[PDB]
Amino acid sequence: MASRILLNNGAKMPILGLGTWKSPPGQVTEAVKVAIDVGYRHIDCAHVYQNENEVGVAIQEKLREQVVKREELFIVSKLWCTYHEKGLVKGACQKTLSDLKLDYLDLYLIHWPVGFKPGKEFFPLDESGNVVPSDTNILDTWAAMEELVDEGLVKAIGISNFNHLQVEMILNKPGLKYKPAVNQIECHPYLTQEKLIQYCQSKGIVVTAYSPLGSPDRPWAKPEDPSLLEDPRIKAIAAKHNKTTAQVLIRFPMQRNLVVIPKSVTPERIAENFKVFDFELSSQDMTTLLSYNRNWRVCALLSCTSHKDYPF
Ligand SMILES: NC(=O)c1ccc[n+]([C@@H]2O[C@H](COP(=O)([O-])OP(=O)(O)OC[C@H]3O[C@@H](n4cnc5c(N)ncnc54)[C@H](OP(=O)(O)O)[C@@H]3O)[C@@H](O)[C@H]2O)c1
Ligand SMILES: O=C(O)COc1cc(F)ccc1C(=S)NCc1ccc(Br)cc1F
Repeated sequence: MASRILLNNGAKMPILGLGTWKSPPGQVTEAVKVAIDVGYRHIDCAHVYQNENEVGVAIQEKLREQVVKREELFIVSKLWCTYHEKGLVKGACQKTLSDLKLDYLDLYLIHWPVGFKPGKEFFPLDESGNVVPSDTNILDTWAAMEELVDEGLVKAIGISNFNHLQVEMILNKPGLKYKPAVNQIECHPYLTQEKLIQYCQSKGIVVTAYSPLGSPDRPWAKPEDPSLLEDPRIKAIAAKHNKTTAQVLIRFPMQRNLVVIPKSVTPERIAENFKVFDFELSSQDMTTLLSYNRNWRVCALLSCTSHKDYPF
């Protein structure tokens, strides 16, 4: 299949991108250079990942080398929770643009549907360990996102980790100017997301699947947790197709009309992970992978669960 999906802003988005959460700053410049050299045209970034400067060094060097043109890249970043205030959104976006060495983003996402108290700390806590909210709601934050489109800073805006009702809230916003182009959510065989995906796709919102390999490097991993990459049932599908388990896990969301953003800093795996456009999972394979759903989430956070807009 086709390498790009059409968004509701009229632009095309590469269905495979490189994730950068947890990519060490001393390794991510080379990772992104290698990715672009082996064909990646989409990089998923975020201010909270603390490595955008180093991602940007790689992007800028590949543009300077003329390995790629800017118009051929699709660079995504995300507005962190401590910048859900009207007066802070532009500067947050501009800091990300500065760090990435860009004059526009292809897509800018509200990272989570929760706002936190502004300040230096990414997770401001009260003395009992609860996150300190902002009173700013998702609709006012969305209006601020829309302004970025109208100022030329970003080509598309979207959302991430929004539940059904939250997506609906944006779609139903009085005076809505731009619909979200994308909802980026966790999705893999243990968290298949059929309901939310159906909803978003029915509204013309493209879904991006994060943690498609189950995030084995997530900092809170525990022994006992399920492991996609080690699941013998998934290994068996991979062996049948003469592919790796990771390759199956990447191809799976692609065949659901999703965008997918596996992370690696390992050159061989970066290349591996891109070699997914030359085989097809059967419908039976797809349904079998869907059957592994256990509603198991990589990405949840106890400190934020009492926020009014916590999504899960
Ligand atoms: N919007 C959000 O809230 C949100 C949340 C989570 C993630 N994301 C985005 O989604 C991206 C992907 O999710 P993720 O980083 O959580 O995890 P992931 O992509 O599911 O898994 C990354 C892990 O898998 C390993 N790996 C990669 N390719 C492999 C292969 N071929 N064989 C074996 N192991 C392989 C990586 O190791 P090495 O790097 O050592 O090779 C790393 O430990 C993130 O980096 C971020 O860009 C967004
Ligand atoms: O968030 C990412 O992209 C990847 O994850 C992270 C990446 C970072 F650089 C720092 C924290 C996170 C955490 S802890 N994320 C989970 C999380 C954050 C906020 C809220 Br509301 C709920 C929640 F579940």
